This record gives sequence, C-alpha cells and structure tokens, in this order.
Amino acid sequence: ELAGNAARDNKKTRIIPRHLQLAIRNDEELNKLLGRVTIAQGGVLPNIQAVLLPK
Amino acid sequence: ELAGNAARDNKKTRIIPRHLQLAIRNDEELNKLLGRVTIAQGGVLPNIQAVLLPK
Amino acid sequence: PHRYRPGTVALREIRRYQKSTELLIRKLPFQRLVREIAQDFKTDLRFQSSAVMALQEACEAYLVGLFEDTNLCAIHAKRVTIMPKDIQLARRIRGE
Amino acid sequence: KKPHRYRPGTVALREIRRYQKSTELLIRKLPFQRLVREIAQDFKTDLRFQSSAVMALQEACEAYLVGLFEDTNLCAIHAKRVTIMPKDIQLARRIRGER
Amino acid sequence: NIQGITKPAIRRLARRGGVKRISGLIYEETRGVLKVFLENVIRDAVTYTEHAKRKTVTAMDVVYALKRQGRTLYGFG
Amino acid sequence: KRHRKVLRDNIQGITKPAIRRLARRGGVKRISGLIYEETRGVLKVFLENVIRDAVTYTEHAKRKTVTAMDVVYALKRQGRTLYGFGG
Amino acid sequence: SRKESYSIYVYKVLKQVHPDTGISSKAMGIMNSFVNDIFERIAGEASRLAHYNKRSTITSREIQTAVRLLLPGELAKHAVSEGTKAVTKYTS
DNA sequence: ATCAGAATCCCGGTGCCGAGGCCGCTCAATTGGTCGTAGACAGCTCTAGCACCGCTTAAACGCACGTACGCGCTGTCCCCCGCGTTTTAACCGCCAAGGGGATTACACCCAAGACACCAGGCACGAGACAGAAAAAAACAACGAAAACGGCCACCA
DNA sequence: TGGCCGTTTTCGTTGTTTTTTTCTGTCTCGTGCCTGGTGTCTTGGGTGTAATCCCCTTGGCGGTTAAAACGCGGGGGACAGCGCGTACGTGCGTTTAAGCGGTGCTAGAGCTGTCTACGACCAATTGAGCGGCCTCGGCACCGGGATTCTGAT
Repeated sequence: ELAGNAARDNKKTRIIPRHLQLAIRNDEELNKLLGRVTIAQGGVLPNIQAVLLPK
Repeated sequence: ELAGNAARDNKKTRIIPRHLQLAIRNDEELNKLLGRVTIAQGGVLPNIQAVLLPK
Repeated sequence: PHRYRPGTVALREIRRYQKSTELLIRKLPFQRLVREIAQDFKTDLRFQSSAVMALQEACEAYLVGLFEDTNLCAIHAKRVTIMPKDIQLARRIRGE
Repeated sequence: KKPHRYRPGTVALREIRRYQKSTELLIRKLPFQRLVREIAQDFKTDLRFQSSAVMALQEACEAYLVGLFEDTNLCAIHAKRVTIMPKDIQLARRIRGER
Repeated sequence: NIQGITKPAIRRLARRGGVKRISGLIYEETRGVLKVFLENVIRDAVTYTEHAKRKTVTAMDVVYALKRQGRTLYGFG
Repeated sequence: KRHRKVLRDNIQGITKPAIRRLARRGGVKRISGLIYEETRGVLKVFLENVIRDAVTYTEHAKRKTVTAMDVVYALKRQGRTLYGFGG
Repeated sequence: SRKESYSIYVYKVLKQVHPDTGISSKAMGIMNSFVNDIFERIAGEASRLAHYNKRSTITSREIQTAVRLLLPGELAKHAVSEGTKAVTKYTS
C-alpha cells in the first residue's frame, strides 16, 4: 500500500526498490520494525539539516 | 582467574559481584564478549574525564 | 567559616559513588511508580519482590550508561554542563 | 568579463540533492574488488569469489558508511561547527559501541 | 508518582556517570526518558505473564523481556 | 595457474572524491583534510570483521568460493540484516 | 532445480491493492527476503514462548503472543484483528 | 610556604551468618546391544570465475586562488553548588489473610503418520510496452553588477 | 549635495527538470507438467480441568531518622562578539585507469550412487549430586588515632 502510494507520487507505474525504501522510512511503525534493515539500492530519504541552508 | 586477581588487589578473600564487574570491564576481549551484559551490583569502573580535573 | 570551591565536593561524590554499588533510588517510590505504570495495562497485577529489584538494577544501569554518553557529548562541545540537547543527541545516536 | 564561479557551498548543496535523489553505487567496482581480495588473502590463500557476493559486500559497506556520516554530521552540528573532523567520527563510533 | 524520582537521586546517578555540573532543565528531561524505558520493558513483561495465564509477574518474566530487547541481565536466574 | 598481480596498497583505491561523494549522501557540506585517513581505517576494520565471518562460513561448508549467502549470514549475525541477495 | 518463493502470492496481493501497478524482479526478490525475515523472527519468538512454559505444541495462542511482542502498537492491533478473524472464519 | 579543619586510612575488637562440610538417597548417567540412515566418499559435468588485450573517456589528480570558518580572547550574567535548617516519609519490624501457584489425577481430541490422489504452481516461451536513453527545451535558479533608492553629514 | 550602503533587477549561464522519440528487455500472459498439498483413518499423549494446600504478597501500625526540600550567596561557566589566517571549495588542464567487449580456460560447484559408521533407543545399574543440618571465621561495623589534602593566607 505505502509503496504504491509512493510510486504514484513519483508518476511511476512500476514499484522499484527506491519506492520501497521511501515507503519504509516515511512510516514510523514500519521504520521502527525495520530499523536495522538495509534495502539494497534504496538510497536514503532526502534530508538537509536546516542550519546548512543559506540564511 | 581475573576475578581472583581483582579480589587479591582488594585484599578480600571472597570474590563478590564487584570483583566480577571489575575483572570483566578491565579485559578487552571479555569486555567485548560481554559488552551488552549488566552485572547486578557491579557498579562501574573508576573513571573521570581528564578535562574535569582542576588546572 | 570554611567553604569549599564549586566542584571539589562534586569530585568527591564522583569518587564516592563510583567506589560503591548500592542502589541509589529509594525502594518504595520506585515500587509505587512501577505499580502505577503496570496498572495501565492490566488490572489487579501483583509483583514478586525480586522482580522489582531486577527492574531497579536494569533501570539504574541504563541511566548510568546514558549519563556516560551524555557526558562525552557535552565535553565534545567544549562545555562541562550537560543540557537536554545532549541527551537528545545521545538517544538519537543510540537509535531509540 | 569575469568567469562564472559559484560561491563555496553552492555546488556542495547541489551535489547533496543530486546524490540523495539517485541510488547508484558510488565507489568504483574494480578497486573495491581488489581491496576485498587483498584483505581476504590474509585469512586464507587462493579463495575465489562469486560476483554477487562482492556486490552484496559493496552494498553493505556503503550503507554502513552513509549511516556513519549521518551521525557524524549530527555530532559536528552539536558542537556549533559545520565541518566534520576526526574527533566527530570517534565520538560517533564510541557512542555506537564499536569502541 | 513520577515526582518520587527525586532531584538528588538523579544527581547521584549523574555523579556515578561522571557528570560534574548539571543544568536545571535536565531533571524533567531525564524523567521522561526513564518513563519511556520503563513502559517498554513492562509492556513486554506483563505480556509474558499474560501468556502463562498467571496474575503474578515473576523475575523470569522480566529477565526474558529484557533479553529480547538486547539488554541481558545476569543475577536473577 | 596464471595468478593475478599480488595485491598491494589497495586501500588507496578508496579515492578522495569517492569518500566525498559518500559524505554528500550523508548531508556533509564541508570536510576536513584529515577525514580521509580516518574513514579508510574505519572502513578497513568493518571489512575485516565481515570478511572474517564470511570466510569462516565458507570453510565450514568445505567450499573454496565465498557465496552471496555466506555474506548474508555473516551480516545477519552482526545485526545488519541485508535484503535483496537471497535465493 | 526448484526454488520456492512467495512471488505468486505477493503478485496476487499487489493486484488486490493496486490493480494497475507492477513490480520489478529485484523488488520481488526484496519482498521474498522480507517475508522470510519476518517468518524467522516470529517462529523463533514463538519457540521461545513455548519453551518458557514447558509446552510441546505451538498453537495459535503462541503465535498471537509473539505477534504482540514483535510489532509496535497499531500495527500489532490490526494484525491481531486479522489473525483472529481469519481463524474464526476458518474454524466454521 | 602555612595551617587548620575536614576527610580518609588504618588498626583492633566483636559478632554473626553464610560458606563449607557431612550424610542419606535416587535417578541420571553409564554400558552393552540393536538397527536404520546420513553423510563420507567417488565420480562425473559444465558454470562461471579468472586472466588477458584493446579501446575510450570519464574520473582522478595537481595546482591557483579566494574567503568562510575555526579558534582564541573578552566581557557579562545567571544559575547551580554548597551549606544550614525544617520536614516527611522510607524504612524496619511485626502481623493477617487469602489467593494463586504448585501438585496430582483423569480424560479426550488433536496431531503425527500413512496412503492415495490430483491440481496448482512452476520452467519455458513469447510478445509487447514502460521506461531508459537521447535530445531538445524550458526554465529556475544563482549571482555580478548595477541602478535605484534611501539614509546620513554639515550647516545653512 | 556627496557618499555610502540595501536593494532590486537583469542578464548571463548552467545545471536541473520536462517533453518528445526509438528502442528493448523486462515484464505479463499462455502452456505443460508433477509433486506437494488435501482427504481419510488411526492412535496416544499432551493438554485441559478439578481439588488442595500453603506460602508469600498485600495491607496496616508505629517510630524515627536520614534524606529531601528550601534559601541564599556567589563564582565560574555559558555565551556572544570580534579578528584573523588558513584550510578548503572551485575550476582547469592533464593523465590514468575504470569500464566494456572478446576470448580461454579450468577449478570447483553441483548432482548422483553407495555404503558403513554412528546415533536413536532400551533395559539394568549405581554412584554422583542434591536436600538438609551444622558450624566457625571472613567480613562488616564501630571507634579511635594517624595521615592526607585542600584553600585561604
């Protein structure tokens, strides 16, 4: 379910590993369950610490 | 062996839990093996960060 | 009157409490807290004494470890006073 | 006229966006393979390796390093710096419990 | 009841942890952390008790709960 | 019976720009010059532990080829479960 | 050379939840890894439960308690609901 | 350097209770034998891992240059430590009750095992379309620079 | 009025996103098949249940005292600002080797057959280990002197 949602948000019709990684990290309970799991070809969530952006 | 040594340094003839904790934490390989083990009534190793001492 | 400088008694206490092993939280309030929290999952539960003593050993050991890591985080920022953001950094890196 | 030259940090940020959007492996395949074989040789000589085993090892290594850099960055920011330094790595690994 | 974990007790724990100076806001934060920890363990502990269809939480229940969270405790077997 | 050139100094194949790229994925904006050697050391330690365990499994099966499954088990028993390399 | 996997069942579920969505081979492999992982965790936890209480049979009760131990909060409640409903429908 | 006072260390004495030892017993480990089977070994196939060569090109590399950041220093102020005083509840001991955990006995139903069967699931093939790649393009952003605006100084 | 600083805009560019076109391989469907899952019957032992008992948890009383709470002075540590210099980011020319594609070959992965050593199981045995009882010495607590250590002078 979450992966399909992510796939449609990216205007892709086929779920790929990137979508699975996005789905897992954006859901608190799944993220807790799979806290120590590496999704191959998953990458990471886009995330920049606020202090690094220009003023 | 190590706990007996620690007991002798403390001039005690009976090994107590304190001596077991001291023995385990002072041995790198045993400490590695029992890195996630809590010894009840073990306390901790005497250790003060150098920056906290005066001068 | 005589007065020790700030820190001397703190260091004395550090040596004192690292030398000994006795439990540092009072038994009875700890027990009361445990029963209150337990009450929110199932009514009418009782507890064996040694179960509560085990829980107390675990809680104090956990907190001691957290304070060591907190102290390392504080010193890293060239401070000597631990602050809430230090605890939050320590807990984030542990993965809780 | 003066050549075009972005200020320090602009291109770094654009690279952050770029590499967080994609997923391809970032270390060259062959040097990594040689590293693995060299290290392996100090336990038993003449071992061979399946290709997918090396690719798996590479995924694991890069994921581990990425996580280490997230924690390192948080440690650096805590000290009101923006540049990560060796002491930050050492703090991160001490708190993880590897040392 | 959370207030029964007094300020001097937390100070003593911090002393064992090597802390020399402590901001006033630490104490409330510490209490919150403690509460979370306890909840998790107790949640598991009572579960074991319930599985055995017993009404008394035993020491063994606690030891198993702690073990499955990777915080093995020696001394209560 | 025509073995490859003896492996040496392969730690230098982990180039400066590669480590920089990895740091970029981690969100790091500025990097001290001393970071690179430290990173190399850490990586080497990690690799040693993994490869040691993998080879142990390989020897237990009395095989001479480390398989993907060997690596997956080694990683799993160190609490770094890896998805995607089963079967 | 016959290797079993959960692929066909994953595909049926996918068609239930997203009729026009497909899946790459790698993703299906990842799903198989996932299913096996959760399987092992649950079976192992159930084994420990059975051992602790000196019972030689793993029943649906042990499964339920294991489920409550491993999954967090609402995920656990929903899973328990599904399991109970499924068992009651099966029994009749 | 000094000295006073507070803290710690050491030395001895008394007691006490838990460690160490002894004895009965019982059941869990031992021995000898039997039988099924699993894995040790031989042997065969053929996959794929390794070695090498050549070409290309993108990544690495060394260097020039400019500037943002780490770091040291200074002032300030605030809030934590340390110490004296009051209060309260933790603790120790002692007792009562009842409830639930352990025990034993009986029963029965639920699951292993075996057999017989068959359909669903699993290799192989095929085709076709989503996406990769390429290219064009739009375009959004960055930022030099400049153009404007606004703000101030003097005294009138 | 002159100067300086904030800003706005504008123009260059360039790296990123979006739109279009070819292809392709990777994914969805069909087919044939066979073995793993389903129906049936059997036993038996594991689990459910019922009665009992006792021990051990909870609750109360009382005191009392050590620890908690509180006030306050102050000092030292957190923190903000500032200057600087240097290390690091950016760009460019060069080069090096990474990558891809082809070709070779052979070690060893993988499968099969056979069989013997070895482990399940079972009966009889007995002695090691456990429950219970007793005792004395290591340790702990008290007290008192000696020594140490810290801070103000």
